[PDB]
Amino acid sequence: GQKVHPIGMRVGIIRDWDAKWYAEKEYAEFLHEDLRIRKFIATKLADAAVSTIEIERAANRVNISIHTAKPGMVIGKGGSEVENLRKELNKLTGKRVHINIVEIKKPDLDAKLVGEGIARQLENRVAFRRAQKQAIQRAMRAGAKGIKTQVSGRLNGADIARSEGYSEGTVPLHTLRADIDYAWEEADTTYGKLGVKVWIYRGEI
RNA sequence: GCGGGGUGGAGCAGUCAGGUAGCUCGUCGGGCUCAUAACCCGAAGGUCGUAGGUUCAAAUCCUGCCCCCGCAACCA
RNA sequence: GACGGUAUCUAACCAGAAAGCCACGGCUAACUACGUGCCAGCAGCCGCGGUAAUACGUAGGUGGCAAGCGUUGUCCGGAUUUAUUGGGCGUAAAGCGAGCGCAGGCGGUUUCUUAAGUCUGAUGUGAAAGCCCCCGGCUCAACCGGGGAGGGUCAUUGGAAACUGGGAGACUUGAGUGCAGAAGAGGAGAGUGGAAUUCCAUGUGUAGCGGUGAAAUGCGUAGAUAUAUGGAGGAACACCAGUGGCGAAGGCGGCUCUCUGGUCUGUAACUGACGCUGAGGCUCGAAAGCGUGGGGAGCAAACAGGAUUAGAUACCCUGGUAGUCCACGCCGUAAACGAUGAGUGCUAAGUGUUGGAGGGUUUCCGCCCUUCAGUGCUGCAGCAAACGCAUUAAGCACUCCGCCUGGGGAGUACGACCGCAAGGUUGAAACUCAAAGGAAUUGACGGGGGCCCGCACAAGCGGUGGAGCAUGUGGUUUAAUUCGAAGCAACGCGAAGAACCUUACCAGGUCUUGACAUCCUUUGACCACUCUAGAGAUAGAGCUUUCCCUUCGGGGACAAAGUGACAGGUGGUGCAUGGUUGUCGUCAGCUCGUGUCGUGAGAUGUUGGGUUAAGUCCCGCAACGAGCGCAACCCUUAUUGUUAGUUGCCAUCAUUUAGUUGGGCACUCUAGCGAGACUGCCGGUGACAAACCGGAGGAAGGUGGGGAUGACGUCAAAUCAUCAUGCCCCUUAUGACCUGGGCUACACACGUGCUACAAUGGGAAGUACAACGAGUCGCUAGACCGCGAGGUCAUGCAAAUCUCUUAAAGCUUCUCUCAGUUCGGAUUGCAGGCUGCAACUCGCCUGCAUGAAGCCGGAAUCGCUAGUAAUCGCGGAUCAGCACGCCGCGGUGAAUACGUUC
RNA sequence: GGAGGUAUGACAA
Ligand SMILES: [K+]
Ligand SMILES: [K+]
Ligand SMILES: [K+]
Ligand SMILES: [K+]
Ligand SMILES: [K+]
Ligand SMILES: [K+]
Ligand SMILES: [K+]
Ligand SMILES: [K+]
Ligand SMILES: [K+]
Ligand SMILES: [K+]
Ligand SMILES: [K+]
Ligand SMILES: [K+]
Ligand SMILES: [K+]
Ligand SMILES: [K+]
Ligand SMILES: [K+]
Ligand SMILES: [K+]
Ligand SMILES: [K+]
Ligand SMILES: [K+]
Ligand SMILES: [K+]
Ligand SMILES: [K+]
Ligand SMILES: [K+]
Ligand SMILES: [K+]
Ligand SMILES: [Mg+2]
Ligand SMILES: [Mg+2]
Ligand SMILES: [Mg+2]
Ligand SMILES: [Mg+2]
Ligand SMILES: [Mg+2]
Ligand SMILES: [Mg+2]
Ligand SMILES: [Mg+2]
Ligand SMILES: [Mg+2]
Ligand SMILES: [Mg+2]
Ligand SMILES: [Mg+2]
Ligand SMILES: [Mg+2]
Ligand SMILES: [Mg+2]
Ligand SMILES: [Mg+2]
Ligand SMILES: [Mg+2]
Ligand SMILES: [Mg+2]
Ligand SMILES: [Mg+2]
Ligand SMILES: [Mg+2]
Ligand SMILES: [Mg+2]
Ligand SMILES: [Mg+2]
Ligand SMILES: [Mg+2]
Ligand SMILES: [Mg+2]
Ligand SMILES: [Mg+2]
Ligand SMILES: [Mg+2]
Ligand SMILES: [Mg+2]
Ligand SMILES: [Mg+2]
Repeated sequence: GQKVHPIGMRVGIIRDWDAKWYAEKEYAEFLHEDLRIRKFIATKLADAAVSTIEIERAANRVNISIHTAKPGMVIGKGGSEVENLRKELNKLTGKRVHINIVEIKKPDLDAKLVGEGIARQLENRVAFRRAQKQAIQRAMRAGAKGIKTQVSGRLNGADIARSEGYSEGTVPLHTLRADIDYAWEEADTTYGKLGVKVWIYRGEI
């Protein structure tokens, strides 16, 4: 049967909102501005390993914390790339945008980054078992208490879609205290979308 | 010409011996069933072939008429 | 010298004239594109082809072979698939139903002899050519030549004597006889005994009896059933009785007698291999059946009637003929079964029991030991596909016999023999299939079993099904009635808001780089607005017409036009998909690692004894651990310490109409931090455990209540219409704009709801107590007008401050008086209120008027186990307006649970 | 614990 979103289950229990601002009359406007900001960043830095976007609002200002495993690539030489990003975002939003980059130590423990890697490899027609196996190995080396991965769709162009998954360690989705990260990524192939799901259980809080 | 029959869709009662239109199957609707059958609950369907008489009253009695069925319509 | 100017040799010239066939899914070496779409077609078998075909056709490649390649035909092989080499017959095909036996096959020990078999030598022959071995010739090879070898169940002849056979003896172990014993439903014949049934006779006696799931038929007042005494006759032999006995098998059970077979144990007197098997034959052979003649109680095909059933030529009931019985004679078949031919020898044990024998005891009885022949059970070695067999082999061996060779057709057809007949014995083919089959494994299932749980049933309360209306659906209708959902798990569902928009549908009016994108574009404003026509989209005029920098060349930001790439599909496929969700179900399960077991699929763990809500825990266990689940961590609710004390609270005080004001936060309250509940403690039960029962304390006790949380998976479940997306289709149209209409239709069927049918009520008046939530052009106070819906002015509040908001049931009085009503409030007329550009299609609401069905609802069916059902309101999401739906809140507040058969 | 006797359900997927 279906399962609650692993993150949504824990938001407000041990995980916090990414959109870290408060507003009453401008709630809808700020929320949609944030969504457009997130979409724009996703398009812009697609090649960079951008995972989490934390948005804070201070009056007309907007502070944006971007976590990435390639801070140099995001920054550019002498901050050229981050500065170009700021100007484009200022045009987009209509207000001062301050950007703060964060280094994602241990990229192997980020659900979105691991899932993105598997999706990229599938697009390149790597064996799905190989992609998932090496992802699990890297995660365990990084020190995840457990990891779980799943790929669904027309695997290897088969006419009947199915789901193939692997896991290692412990991933107790029902234990609320457990710090379990999750992310869903899609790989666009010749036969259509393949869904990639990654659960990463770190040290519980 | 001799008989037998026309009563709900079908098969039948009732008719002699006037008072009250039924039985079996069927049809329609709803149930039961995963579904169908069976089963269960409701409902419809004829003014008794037809026209006249008799009667207080006719599916029932009388007369005619029309349909349907079997038989006969000629023998040395 | 026919061949013949032939072979051959020499010299000149030229890569120039000289490579196809089949195959490429697996078997099988060889792979991709199109086209195709269960069509065309391929194919030796498996099998390919249903819109993404390495299997079809073409193409490009690749593999095999090559002047050949492939197809068909036929033979051998593979085929151990006729097994001499070299198979089998318990359950896969296969042991005749059993025995008696002629011929035949085979045969115990040993002395001598013989030399038929057997072994061996010599000789003769087994032509030549051809295979094979050496050696040669053609340029090689093919081919040719020379010399050898081989090839016989060969003939003659010489040897050997182990084995088989013959001949002459000997032997006693096998076989049989004698002698002494043992048991027995062995057979045949003639008698005979008791219980019971039925019938007959006679008493008593009265209204039933009998029978089924329930009934009926039937018997009975012409006296039944019952009951008592008798009589008749038939069949079978209770207790004993026992994997007990006996028989070759079929089979044989009261008792007695007569006739009669076999078996077993001793003994070692006798014979001295006389034995085993045994085609064909012969004999015997359950039950049913057949002929002749008897007999006939009970039972009982057929048959009759009563039931059951949709039907019931059956199961059930009441009767009942043949038959069952006897004699004689046929028949000759059975799952005639241990589904296992007979004989013989050999290969651990343990333990019953039948019939014996010997011994050591024991006074006897009896106990112990040994031993033979049966008969069971358990179990090594060994065997087996496995199940299993295992001194009573399916083990190890030898002899003889019967029998099997894929399934069906078929034990059929024809023929023959036998039979009175029924039929039996013998026994094919055409044709057709790629399976049939045995054992075991995992699931699923069972009108199998055991143990359990859930508002599953039971116990209860209230409903739906009946009526009106709201609402969804089917059906029908329509220009359209947009699309999706179809048992549980579709149908107050997507839709948390269809007059317009929404809107995807229809009619009509319209447009074509397009309503919306990115890229090139240019002599830059775009818009916006006024007027005109239009239903509007739109068009036709006027109207105004751009920002940002740099050094000034321009550029960048933005329109807008031109232009082509392109856009755009709520077009299709949820049987190509991602994502999301339903569902079993919050049920306790689902699995993995290592190890071990099994030939193997698999198994174990996860099972078992307890225990739990739980695969929860404990214990035991070839299992030891682990993971996803379970539980916990989380939210809310139930008590409370403390920090805080306004916008909240008011006890202490004084004042106000007012918690008002002052004053204080004490209380409540609010919300952070904590405390608290852990079977923690006590008693009893329990395997010293888990745990279970009870107790104390406490606000709360065993998960306190509730929520969130939904394992691996299941239904090609749902969604291409949230979104995204492979492939397919449309592209001046399936795309886009506008007006109107539709989605709201209405002979009918269903689901879900609301309102009722009244007195536990209707109406009137008075009076009291909540909670969750919402609020800026929004909640709206207060006042005034209005019968009312509402309207006017106007106030506070971005809110624990103000408002929505004095909640309704409730309680107290009055009235109605059982009435289709003073119930009911549908439909309808008129008149209004709002919201909105607009209320006809088609909104909600108000007043007056009208006053529908409805008198508690068939078959059937639903929810709920406590602050629950029932009932009463209040808020909110969507939202200009519009809910009987949904989400949430509080008020009042029960009945019942014996119990798990269904 | 074991052993001999006493109503229906096209076809493919
Ligand atoms: K092939
Ligand atoms: K053989
Ligand atoms: K036999
Ligand atoms: K000889
Ligand atoms: K005897
Ligand atoms: K007879
Ligand atoms: K037998
Ligand atoms: K014995
Ligand atoms: K055949
Ligand atoms: K009702
Ligand atoms: K209803
Ligand atoms: K689906
Ligand atoms: K799906
Ligand atoms: K294992
Ligand atoms: K507190
Ligand atoms: K779509
Ligand atoms: K699509
Ligand atoms: K329906
Ligand atoms: K309703
Ligand atoms: K009253
Ligand atoms: K309207
Ligand atoms: K509203
Ligand atoms: Mg190959
Ligand atoms: Mg081909
Ligand atoms: Mg052969
Ligand atoms: Mg068999
Ligand atoms: Mg057999
Ligand atoms: Mg007989
Ligand atoms: Mg009978
Ligand atoms: Mg036979
Ligand atoms: Mg024995
Ligand atoms: Mg009940
Ligand atoms: Mg109703
Ligand atoms: Mg509902
Ligand atoms: Mg519309
Ligand atoms: Mg329109
Ligand atoms: Mg299990
Ligand atoms: Mg567990
Ligand atoms: Mg265990
Ligand atoms: Mg849990
Ligand atoms: Mg489907
Ligand atoms: Mg569908
Ligand atoms: Mg589409
Ligand atoms: Mg509708
Ligand atoms: Mg009444
Ligand atoms: Mg319950
Ligand atoms: Mg309530």
